[PDB]
Amino acid sequence: DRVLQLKLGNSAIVTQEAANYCCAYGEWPNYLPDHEAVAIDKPTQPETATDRFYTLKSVKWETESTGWWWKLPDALNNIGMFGQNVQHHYLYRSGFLIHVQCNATKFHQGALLVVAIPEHQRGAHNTTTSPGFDDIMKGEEGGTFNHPYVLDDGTSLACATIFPHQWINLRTNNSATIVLPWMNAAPMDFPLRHNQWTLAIIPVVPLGTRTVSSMVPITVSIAPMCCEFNGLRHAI
Amino acid sequence: DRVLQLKLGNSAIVTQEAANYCCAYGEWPNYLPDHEAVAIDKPTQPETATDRFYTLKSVKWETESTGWWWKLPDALNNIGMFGQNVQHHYLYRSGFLIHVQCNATKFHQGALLVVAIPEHQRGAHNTTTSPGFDDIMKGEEGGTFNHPYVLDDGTSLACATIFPHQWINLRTNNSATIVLPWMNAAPMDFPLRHNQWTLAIIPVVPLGTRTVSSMVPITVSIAPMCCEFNGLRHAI
Amino acid sequence: DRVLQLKLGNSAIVTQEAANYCCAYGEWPNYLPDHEAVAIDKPTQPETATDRFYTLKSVKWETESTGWWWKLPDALNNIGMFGQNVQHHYLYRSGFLIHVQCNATKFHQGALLVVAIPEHQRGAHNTTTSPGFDDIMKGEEGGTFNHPYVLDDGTSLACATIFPHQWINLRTNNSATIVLPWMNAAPMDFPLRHNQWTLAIIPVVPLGTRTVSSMVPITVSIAPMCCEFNGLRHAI
Amino acid sequence: IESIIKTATDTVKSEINAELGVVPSLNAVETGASSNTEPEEAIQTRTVINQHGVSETLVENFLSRAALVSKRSFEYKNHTSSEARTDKNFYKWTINTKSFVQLRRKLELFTYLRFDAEITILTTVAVGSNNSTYMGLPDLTLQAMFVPTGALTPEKQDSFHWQSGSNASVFFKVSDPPARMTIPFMCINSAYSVFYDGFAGFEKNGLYGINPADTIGNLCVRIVNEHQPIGFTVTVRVYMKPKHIKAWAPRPPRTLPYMSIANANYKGKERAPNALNAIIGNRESVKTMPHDIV
Amino acid sequence: IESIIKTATDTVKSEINAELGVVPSLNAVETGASSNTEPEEAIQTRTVINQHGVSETLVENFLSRAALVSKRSFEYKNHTSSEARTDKNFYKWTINTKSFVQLRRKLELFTYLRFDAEITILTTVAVGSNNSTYMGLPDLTLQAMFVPTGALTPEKQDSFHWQSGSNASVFFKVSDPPARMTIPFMCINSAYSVFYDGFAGFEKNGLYGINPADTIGNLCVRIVNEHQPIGFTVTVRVYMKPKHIKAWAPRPPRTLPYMSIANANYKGKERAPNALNAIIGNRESVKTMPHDIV
Amino acid sequence: GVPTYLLPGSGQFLTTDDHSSAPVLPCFNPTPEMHIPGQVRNMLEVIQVESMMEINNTENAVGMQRLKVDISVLTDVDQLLFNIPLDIQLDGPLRNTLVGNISRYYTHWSGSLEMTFMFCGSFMATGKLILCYTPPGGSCPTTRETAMLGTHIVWDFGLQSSVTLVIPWISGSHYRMFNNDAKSTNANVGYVTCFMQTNLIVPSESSNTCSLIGFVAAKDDFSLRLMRDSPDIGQLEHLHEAEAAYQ
Amino acid sequence: GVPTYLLPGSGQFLTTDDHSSAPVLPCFNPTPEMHIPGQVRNMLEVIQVESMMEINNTENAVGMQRLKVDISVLTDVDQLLFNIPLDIQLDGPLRNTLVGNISRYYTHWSGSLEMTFMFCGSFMATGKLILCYTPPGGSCPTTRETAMLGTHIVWDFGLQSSVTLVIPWISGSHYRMFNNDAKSTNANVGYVTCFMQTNLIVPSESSNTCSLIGFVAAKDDFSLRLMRDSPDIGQLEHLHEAEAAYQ
Amino acid sequence: GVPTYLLPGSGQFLTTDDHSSAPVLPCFNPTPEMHIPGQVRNMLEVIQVE
Amino acid sequence: NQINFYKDSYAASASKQDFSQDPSKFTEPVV
Amino acid sequence: NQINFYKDSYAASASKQDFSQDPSKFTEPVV
Repeated sequence: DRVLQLKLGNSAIVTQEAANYCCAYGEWPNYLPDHEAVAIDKPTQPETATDRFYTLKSVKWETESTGWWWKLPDALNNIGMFGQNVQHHYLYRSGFLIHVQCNATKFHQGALLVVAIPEHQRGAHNTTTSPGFDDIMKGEEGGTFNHPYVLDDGTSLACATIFPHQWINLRTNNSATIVLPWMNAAPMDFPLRHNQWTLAIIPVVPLGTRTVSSMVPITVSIAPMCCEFNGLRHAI
Repeated sequence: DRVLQLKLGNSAIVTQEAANYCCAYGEWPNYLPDHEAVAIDKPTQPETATDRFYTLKSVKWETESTGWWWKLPDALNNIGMFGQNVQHHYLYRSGFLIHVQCNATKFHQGALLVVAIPEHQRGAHNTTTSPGFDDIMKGEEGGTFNHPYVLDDGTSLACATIFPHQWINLRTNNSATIVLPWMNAAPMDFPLRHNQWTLAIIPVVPLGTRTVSSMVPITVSIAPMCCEFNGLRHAI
Repeated sequence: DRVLQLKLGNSAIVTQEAANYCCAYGEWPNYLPDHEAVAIDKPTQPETATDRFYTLKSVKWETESTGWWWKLPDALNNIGMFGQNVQHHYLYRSGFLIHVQCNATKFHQGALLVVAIPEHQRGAHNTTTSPGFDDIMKGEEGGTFNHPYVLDDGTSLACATIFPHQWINLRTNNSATIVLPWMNAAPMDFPLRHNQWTLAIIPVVPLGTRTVSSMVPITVSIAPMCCEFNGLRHAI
Repeated sequence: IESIIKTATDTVKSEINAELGVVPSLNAVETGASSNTEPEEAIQTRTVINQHGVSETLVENFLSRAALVSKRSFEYKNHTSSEARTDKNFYKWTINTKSFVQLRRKLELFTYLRFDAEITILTTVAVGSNNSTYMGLPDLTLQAMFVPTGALTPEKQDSFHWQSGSNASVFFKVSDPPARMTIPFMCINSAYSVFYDGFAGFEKNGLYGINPADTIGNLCVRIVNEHQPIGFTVTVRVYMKPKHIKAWAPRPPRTLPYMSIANANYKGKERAPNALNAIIGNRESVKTMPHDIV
Repeated sequence: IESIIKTATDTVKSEINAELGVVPSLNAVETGASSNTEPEEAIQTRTVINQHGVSETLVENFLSRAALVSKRSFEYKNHTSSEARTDKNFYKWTINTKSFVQLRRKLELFTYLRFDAEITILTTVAVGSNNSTYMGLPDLTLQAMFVPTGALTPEKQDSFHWQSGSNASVFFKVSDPPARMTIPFMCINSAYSVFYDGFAGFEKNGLYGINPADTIGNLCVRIVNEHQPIGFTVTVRVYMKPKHIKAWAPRPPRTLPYMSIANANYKGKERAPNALNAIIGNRESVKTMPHDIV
Repeated sequence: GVPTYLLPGSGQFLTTDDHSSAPVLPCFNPTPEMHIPGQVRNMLEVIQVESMMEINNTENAVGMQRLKVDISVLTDVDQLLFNIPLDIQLDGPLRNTLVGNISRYYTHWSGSLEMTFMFCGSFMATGKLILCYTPPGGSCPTTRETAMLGTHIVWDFGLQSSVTLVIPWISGSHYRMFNNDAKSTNANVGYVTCFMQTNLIVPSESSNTCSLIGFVAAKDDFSLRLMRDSPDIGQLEHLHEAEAAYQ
Repeated sequence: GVPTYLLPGSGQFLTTDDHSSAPVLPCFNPTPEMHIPGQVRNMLEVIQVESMMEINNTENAVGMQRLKVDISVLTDVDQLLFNIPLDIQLDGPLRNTLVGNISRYYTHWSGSLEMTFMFCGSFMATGKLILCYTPPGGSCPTTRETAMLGTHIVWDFGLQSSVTLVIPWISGSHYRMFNNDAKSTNANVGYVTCFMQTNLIVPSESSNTCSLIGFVAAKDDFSLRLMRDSPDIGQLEHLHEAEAAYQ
Repeated sequence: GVPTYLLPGSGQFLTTDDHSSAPVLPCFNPTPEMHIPGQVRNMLEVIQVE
Repeated sequence: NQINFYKDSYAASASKQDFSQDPSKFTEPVV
Repeated sequence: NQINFYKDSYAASASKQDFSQDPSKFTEPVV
């Protein structure tokens, strides 16, 4: 459909069968203004070093695949210059550029709701205990959905399109683009211990085809836009 | 007395011994204005197809005849193009043109209060049960009054002239004319399950004469003025 | 190819692989002008009640399917508010909006000449007798072509593109649109006993494919544009 | 038309008006009500300036009287121990205009009524007859929650539907002024159809006269305080004052006694007045004067 | 953008819009929500001026309903004599938005919420079941002290932390109007994150979802009066009305029943509706209509 | 402001009080007004409309026969056709009207009472009716010569077939009370006594027992004060579907 | 000023009242606003956003299969693909949406309901769907010719792969009630019945059981009054960490 | 004025409330201010000192 | 004379000032 | 219609007057 080019830093993503992007809540990502700032130390602003489209590990799409999610910044907490600035700084303020490539043939049937959840306080099924570090901070590989139908937090996937969302309905869309600004009540927060966003690829229509069932990867490439880093400390 | 001609659509009623009409509450019937409308779909406005004076079945007038009533739109719910638009639409807004012809000789004594009751929530004598479909929606033939003296709802016939009313006092009036606009708190309502009007022919003075007792018909002809139909569905 | 939206009344048809429409003989449908009119009674003009895209019964397309035809107004003589106005009026003047949806896959081969014949005086093979009611007025279901190669009237299908015509060549056309105005020597005529138009779906190239042979429906949706109804009588 | 009259209209001086060809008192009832006024005929009136009251008999002032709509006396004890149908320290009342015949007849003079309901809840505590000793009247905080019609109503005193996060509730003490609140004009139509010649649902088995649009809601009234060892008959009297009245299509007043809340079913008294065959108490004859001065 | 609309928007008159090359109803859900309006396609609308209500469904008016956040029924007796864990004529309540599912679900429609909490405390006295006799409801003065989160909370009724020299406390009687106070928007961030995808401390053993910034505080509610010889179940109901609402990033409503105050853990009912595998109550088929008109 | 002392009428629940009270939905916009026909903003709009008087008021008259009075061909002149007591606030033929039932929601009333009689006989039924409202102070006139001294009107049927006897407002006080006694000076109103004037003549093939429907309305000089509960309705017991609107 | 009488609605705790109450910190300056994205000042901003309808609604459909409807290659024309009840305030496929769950915080609702269906099949999967919202008053149409008389739209999949059937606002009243009865005139809304138009044609190497995701949003003509507690959530028992937020 | 309804927060004793209360001496003039050194009008004056 | 201090117009005092009346709707509904 | 007599702006009435709304943040978050 719409050919889209996203070029930041040394990285560039071209897509030929994408829709219009999902610039979240009508606002571009931006650096912290002076009236908005809290930390009095000067932000790092690495720009092109950390604007790179960090391509994560692609997850395989099958018929029984419930869903996947990568928490931001936890997905990029260890990857590249953004990850190094995450360990080296206690405060950050970065928006994200979500690009999800799901390359499939024209005979492939499937629809991935790519939904960016602000503060996905996830739930745990049949237990009142809060999810631990091993159930929340899965990092670069990213957690699989135990119950994506309820968005794994007691809410509904059926109402998840109020969130910044795209679809990879494989009829006329192979790639999705959601442009998130900074999303927090604080201007800046700890990247190692608070996920301001998460990206959830949920196959609301699973992979169904009657040709040779090939491996369809869901590749997540996140470019941290307008990334700012405050409180230069040691590598946490 | 007053010669009156009512011409709508293909239908025309001439009367030579009528009074002035009873344009109800000082307002002509009108189509729904734009500031007044609720349904966003375009109304049908059949006009001359459904402005026709639908002549109902005449009821016989005798000495012991308590009274008759036809609920609007229930009397015309199945008759003609208005009836077809009633089954084919979920919403309507039509005023009515009541013309009641009671042709009697100059030696005939009788007075029919033709009274148009807005929302005749009828009563049932000696039972607390609400009247069913077979006691309310009698349709084209129209229900006979069980107790017209109390207007069959616990109210009084004696105060029924606050309603849009005419008389067929057979001294100098043979035909009655009551021009009703749309009468509902809603701008539009379901014609099959709500009677916005009813017309009640009540012989407050019964038929009394000392000549040859001929059959005196009470003929009700209702012309739906400014009829509007919204929500085109199947024939309910 | 061309995305087309046709919205009339409560009905709307969207098509994504259609061509430009076939507004017949360069004229939009129109209501009867005052200098053009014959009947002195006021027309009904139901507009949005009878502008609805009346979707007919879809006919199955096979390899041996000769062709189908629906006579206008005979196809819509009993369907919806247009059908009710057809029985309730002796005179009508309505143009039509033909939309024929033949949804087929991109690997399906076939070409339907959708040809609107004005006064298809049909023939009967090997008999000099005129076709009766059971050979002409088939109504909503619509007659199948005995000999579509000669257009079932002694003429030729090969010259039928002088008529208002479209094609559903299934390469790059899945839906056809022919916009017919009123087509009669009279300004108005009896809808029950004269077919001013007919629509003929003729598979000049039949359904041929080497994939799984699925049921391909030919769905005819006719929206009576600028429909006018004169001579309000009983339901004939 | 265009009459913004604030008092009763004054009459003008009338002389002998014996004019041929015109007669005011000769009218047609077969048109409507007659226009023959006092100085026109039948009396030789004098010019009296009429300064009489009109604001009291305004339809606003006619219907802005706080009359009773829900007098419910429910017991306040361990209802959870052994009760079956009775009101377990709480009652859900379907807010109807028809429970008490005074205000029912007052609003049933009109077909349509746009008003906001100033609901004032006056709740009284009495000691139940089982205890047979006073021991003081407790100060009871009560919650009246306006639930929409057909929505989820509580089933217990502590039913966890009393949080009132979205439902509007009023908390009020018995040792306090009565709870004054204003339920809005919340009908989906532009007036409350006090009479309904129709059925609620599209099925034929619906109830006649119960339009859920004109059903105001459900006042669920409970004791917020937990149970006392002494049972108390809490008589909660909801009086509804209809305010900002706009009235339409005036009707005959209800003459026969009301039988049911739901419908307008009728059965008069066993003899006149207000009987089915005779609304007025009968005289001896047409020529007989009751309470004639002797 | 730049819409300061105060009512529902009116529709314009729509004619036959069969135009080739453009189609409004054909949209892309893979971009966002569709912009195909009513007069654009699929209906031939009429010009109806829409004067419908918008102020009631304002997010302010949506969330400015005083719903229950802390219903605690604590006994009022000699707790110092022999009690172990129960509330010794006082309770420290961690002020959470999550105790009652109505207002919890209402505030959990939004990720971020800047509001001042109009805390209204309605306290009711009932006689406990051990006494089994009324003997009057006493007028009890109660102190509700807002302690910051993590600060020193009292341990007794007379704990000498009730002086409230710096902590803000409200003294209120049960024979009085309920205690209306406004807790400020006191979060260290610019909104209350109603959901928190993170942990409180920099250690890995922190609790998930408990940001102490969005924890409002601790309402320590006590009886200022010393103990009576009769024990009384004091049911204190703190209703929080969120006011000056500014809301951010709207969310799916919570469909499954809540299990815990701390987290958003989920377990649906044993059958639909609101079940884990089926949020909606199941129909017979795709082609089967429930509550179809017959 | 801050110094506020409670009045003796503070904390009470007056029924007729007009103070503004609290909303329950803090931002409820009601549905906008449509022009429903017949907007009623005062009771006088309902008051001046005619409504049938129960003139017959007799035990043999059942229902329909009560709202009309059967006037017959009399063989002799100067008989009382009927006499109507004009107690619009007390039980009588004027009670079951718009003006009677609505004025019984008030204790004090004032204004002229129009009373329109429509002759519901045949066209060929001819006769003159003399309708005489007598001011209070004496007995009801059973003879015409005692009746025509009051407010009398003579009515030939003709083509118009209806007359309006306007009962004037002659009283010592500005208003008339209800007071539950029809003998009182401030409660008795007068007597509308209708008599034959020149007898009712019908043909032999028309009905001899002709019928007359009378109505009382008022004019714009009517007025009502001291609103009270009407005694027309009455609740001795909680009706059906009450305690089923609670369950 | 000094003479003050208490109203009947004085001393009560209304839930929806808006009177200003006392501060607890007498000089608390809150932290200043930052521009958090997506400022929500009205529910209509959330209302007009699409949200998946639970169209399948069937016991074999577990979770993910409920939010889509499996439309298959039918061997014959004029079958009902699915029919959706439009009770946005009652339990149904429109309940688990933004518009349904948020409108269940209200009793009265109004406005057009947009319903966008996205064809989540293959690119080579072709077919026309006819989606017909039927106004209330009759039964749900199980046949297409009874369905196309209502608000019907014909949708070819094509490149856009989604359609918007805008359900118009045709009702007698200005608003529709909740009222807990789906049969009522002021509560029944209509039926969105989707049918095959020209059948769904897929290749043999594409999946025959194609899938469709439907959504309901509204337009800016939507409106909500009479706020109530939503029945979607419910507390029968005090949850975990309650009585541990007190200890 | 005369129509006054009590708020839910009426009759309570808030600690941080700022409403003006009654004097006890009806004409008490306090001793006038002298310039005592170090007038402290905010806590930040004490805060920024080491 | 109005002490409407609440933010809703429906919460105001009972407006007993609508002195405009048209009896010709119900008395003379002719011509 | 506001009886905010206290010295804090957060103590005022519930400001149900923020009629400005932007649905294009959430409906049309594109281009």
